This record gives sequence, structure tokens and C-alpha cells, in this order.
Amino acid sequence: THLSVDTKFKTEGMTYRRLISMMGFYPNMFITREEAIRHVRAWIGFAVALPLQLGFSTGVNLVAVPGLPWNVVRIKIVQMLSDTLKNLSDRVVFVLWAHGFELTSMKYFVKIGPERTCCLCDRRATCFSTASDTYACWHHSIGFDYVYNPFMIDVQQWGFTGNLQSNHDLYCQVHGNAHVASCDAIMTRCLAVHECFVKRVDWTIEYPIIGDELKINAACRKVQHMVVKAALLADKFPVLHDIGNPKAIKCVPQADVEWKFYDAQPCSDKAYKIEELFYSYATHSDKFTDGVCLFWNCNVDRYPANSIVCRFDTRVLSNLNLPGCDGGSLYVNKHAFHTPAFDKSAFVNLKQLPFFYYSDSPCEVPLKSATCITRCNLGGAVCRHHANEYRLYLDAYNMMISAGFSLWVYKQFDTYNLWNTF
Ligand SMILES: Cc1c(S(=O)(=O)N2CCc3[nH]ncc3C2)cc(C(=O)NCc2c(F)ccc3occc23)n1C
Ligand SMILES: Nc1ncnc2c1ncn2[C@@H]1O[C@H](CSCC[C@H](N)C(=O)O)[C@@H](O)[C@H]1O
Ligand SMILES: [Zn+2]
Ligand SMILES: [Zn+2]
Ligand SMILES: [Zn+2]
Repeated sequence: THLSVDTKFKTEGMTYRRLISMMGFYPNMFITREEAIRHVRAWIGFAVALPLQLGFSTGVNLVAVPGLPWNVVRIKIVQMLSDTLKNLSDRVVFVLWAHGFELTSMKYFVKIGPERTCCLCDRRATCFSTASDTYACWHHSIGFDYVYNPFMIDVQQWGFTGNLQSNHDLYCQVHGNAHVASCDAIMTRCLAVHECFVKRVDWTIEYPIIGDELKINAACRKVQHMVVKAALLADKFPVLHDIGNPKAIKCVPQADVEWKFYDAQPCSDKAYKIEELFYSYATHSDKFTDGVCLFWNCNVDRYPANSIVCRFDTRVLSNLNLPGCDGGSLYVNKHAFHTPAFDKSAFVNLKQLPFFYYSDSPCEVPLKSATCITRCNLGGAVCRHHANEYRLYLDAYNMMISAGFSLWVYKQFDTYNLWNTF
């Protein structure tokens, strides 16, 4: 269920019931680690540095004075949160490294109470207007001055000796402490992301559809089938090493090849078919010498020369792609996939895969393309079926590239060998 307000609160930075009274006030504003993970799209780092500097993981800094007026500050906060979260989440989770002072400040821009709905839609209310005594979601908050029923978590309560700086810098070299509140907010959210996502994928947690997930995923799998099918025809590899496949599902089930599975974290139910292995170039550059390695979004330090690779570019701006640890990003599409920083040095043994369509299937505005590898294109004019399938494939390839995925292949790959298959 929820985080019982009885639960003790480690005071080195007492219970939650006590703490809420001290702060100046949905059984609890604080939620479990498990619930925070489910609502990762809602995470906003929050820190405070007598005029107060308010800092958020969006890099925004606001100063209020008893700076700027509180009535102006509280409007800017609702606007910023509404803008950041309206397409991501139905809520906000403030991510804290709790020093005491940030919890004190919430009374000035936060209101709590029972769960309520937007005056304009069926969505849960995230904002309140003192001026009109009305409740809004993130989409309908244009006037509004108070954050309504925000959730929060203190990362210190997960058992960290040392300060924020020392623990953040253990796993991340990308966020330097320029002595301001936003930098602490950024570092704190980074640390929480490290603790919750970097170690492994949680297959059991699924995230709602918020954009083009289904089309992106369908297109990626079409391209995966085409490319691995094509490579196996072209170079006739006796064995495929599928590195980072924890479910033991072949993308080409018909393929005449020995299909070997590996993963750092194989699913229990298929572990019998999958070798536990953590691939690093430094520890396996002399291994998997036979056949071809498939790294379908298996984001290792460096790929060996005999690879087929799909990799997501962490720099891509998308509602699916959240800021991550150490130049990486957290790609939330069905599940949450922490991705290491896109680094070109990883692809040094490979080349970019060129576009093509290949079909050995039976034949059935005329198409003139060297990239349509079909029986009919070999003989002058392309058949209506293969011309149609070509256009559907080009659509899928374009969907995959715009979604931020890139394709790499062993340097000796060529479509010449696919022309020979006819
Ligand atoms: C968006 C997505 C990807 S990804 O595009 O490869 N990726 C995102 C980018 C990224 N960054 N760091 C890791 C990843 C993985 C994989 C899956 C998935 O659910 N995979 C289960 C799965 C297997 F694990 C194995 C075979 C299988 O066939 C059919 C499903 C299946 N999803 C929903
Ligand atoms: N260095 C590494 N060596 C082996 N497996 C790794 C790895 N880094 C990540 N993984 C595994 O890579 C997978 C990425 S998600 C699943 C991707 C899979 N190829 C697909 O088509 O869906 C996870 O199962 C993860 O445990
Ligand atoms: Zn609304
Ligand atoms: Zn960081
Ligand atoms: Zn044809």
C-alpha cells in the first residue's frame, strides 16, 4: 500500500507524522522507494540554500525575500512544473536530500488536502488558485499560484553515510557543484536515478503510454528482423551471440543458425537458456570470435568487430527520454532503461549500417531504387507487393531514426552478397 506516517525518519539530516506538523500542516506526502520508481516521470529534484534561494533539477533558480515576491515566486513554480510535467505525469515527486530548510519552505508554495479533480477535466488536481478557490491539473493551471498534493522522498532515508556531494560523485562525473540550490537538486535526482535504475532493468514495472511508444517499438522490431535476417543470408554465420537478451526470444525464429543468449540479468523463467555474462571489451575482446554478436540496445563500453548493434542516442529530446546519471539518460518506454552516454569511441571497430529493403518472398508510380533488393528489381521493374512493403519499411526505418536509434555493423557487411541470394 502506502508509507505509514508511523515510520521513523532518520534525523541526521521522530516519524513522518511529526515531520509534517513541523513543516506547517493521500495518507502521507512521503512515498516509498517502490512508489517513487513507478512515478519516475514525476521526479523534480528540490533543494534550498532571510531571503531563500529555491532550486530545481530543471536548472531553474528563484530567490524570494521577506530577490522576488513570494506571490510571484509561487506563480513561476506552478508554471515551470506545469510546463515540465503536463505530458509526463499526473503528479510531481520532489526528490530531496533533506537538510530541514527545504521542508520548511514548502508551506509558502504547497497546499495539501484530500485527492481532488481539475475544474476543467477528469485529471487529478496538481494546482490550486487562492484567487478563485479552484483546482487544476498541469494542463489547466494557467493562473494558478499553489502546488496541490505534491509527493516527495528523502534520498538520505535510503541509508547514505557522507554528504550529497561525496555520494553523487561516486557514480557521476558530469554534475559539478557550482555552489547553488539547482546543482544540489540536479545531483540529488541523479543519485536517486543511480540507486533506482542503473544496476538492472525491473521487468515487472511497466509505464503508461504517453507518446508514440507502440509505433516506435513496432518499427524497431521490423528493422531488427530485416537487418539480422539480411546479415545471416549475406555472411552465412554458423553462430549468433545475442548479448543482452534476458527472455531468450530470437528476432528471426526461422534462421538456420545456432542462436546463443547472454545477459547480465537473465529472467528466472528462461535462465536455463541464457548465460549470465557482463560484457566489457577489456574482459571479452578475445571472446565470441566465431559467427556474429547481436547487441540490440546492449550498451557496452566498446563493441567487437563482428557485431550488429542498435544504440539509442541519449542526447535525443523526447517525453520518453529523461535526464540520467553520468551523461546517460533514463529512456522510459514500456519499462525504464538507464542508457549510458552516447560515445562514438564505442563504434570504432564498426561502420554505420546503410539503408536497404531485402525480400526473398514471392513477387505480386514506378520505383527506381538501388536499395530495393528484390527478385523483380534485379529484372528491370519492381512488383506492386515489394514496392508497397518497401515504402512501409522506409516509413519504419525513418520512425526508428527520428526516435533516436542508430544502426552499426561489422566493416565487411555489403548488400552485394544479398544480390547473390536470388
Ligand atoms: C523500448 C524497448 C526496448 S529497446 O528499444 O531495445 N531499449 C530501449 C533503449 C535502451 N537503452 N538501454 C536499454 C534499452 C532497451 C526493449 C524493450 C523490451 O521490452 N524488450 C523485452 C524483450 C527482450 F528483452 C528480448 C526479446 C524481446 O522480444 C520482444 C520483446 C523483447 N522495450 C520495451
Ligand atoms: N554489459 C552488459 N553485458 C550484458 N548484458 C548487458 C550489459 N548491459 C546491459 N545488459 C543487458 O541488456 C539488456 C538491455 S534491455 C533488453 C534489450 C534486448 N536486446 C531487446 O531486444 O529487447 C538488459 O537485459 C541488461 O541486463
Ligand atoms: Zn485539467
Ligand atoms: Zn550527476
Ligand atoms: Zn517483387
